[PDB]
Amino acid sequence: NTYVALYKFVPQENEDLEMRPGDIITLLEDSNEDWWKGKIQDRIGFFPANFVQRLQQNEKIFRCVRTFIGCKEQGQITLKENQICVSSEEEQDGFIRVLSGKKKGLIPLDVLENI
Repeated sequence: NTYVALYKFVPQENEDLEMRPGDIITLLEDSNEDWWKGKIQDRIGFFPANFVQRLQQNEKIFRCVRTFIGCKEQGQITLKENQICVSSEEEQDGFIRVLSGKKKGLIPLDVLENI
């Protein structure tokens, strides 16, 4: 059961697991609503539950290299530079359908960096 960090998390106590946007978390315990326990590479600790997004099968992680304001009537998304998104789909006409939190929509390939 894996997740992707959407936002950084800076440890305040030793048991906190530092996160950077784009990190793949393996979930150990969904302890409470606020703080989950998990694993990034070899390290383990606690991280904010509300800063991660569930990774589904075949989904690839992307970083926006540039802010993109999309045409809502063309089903396009709006994401800011450094924001994380995911897609399991293929490109069409230079755009790909991505998911970033609750936002779902099309975004050009050239706005995305593969991480």
